[PDB]
Amino acid sequence: TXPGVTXPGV
Amino acid sequence: XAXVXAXV
DNA sequence: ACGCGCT
DNA sequence: AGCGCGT
Ligand SMILES: *C(=O)c1cnc2ccccc2n1
Repeated sequence: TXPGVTXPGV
Repeated sequence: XAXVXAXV
């Protein structure tokens, strides 16, 4: 995720 | 991702 | 003293 | 496996 906590997605 | 001072 | 989080 | 950090 994020970044952070990429995306989702990308 | 770990949170020990900042937790990202 | 340290890794988490889905589309 | 490389992203996102500071008490
Ligand atoms: C969390 O799992 C994690 C891992 N590496 C990092 C590098 C820089 C900032 C934050 C981070 N968080």
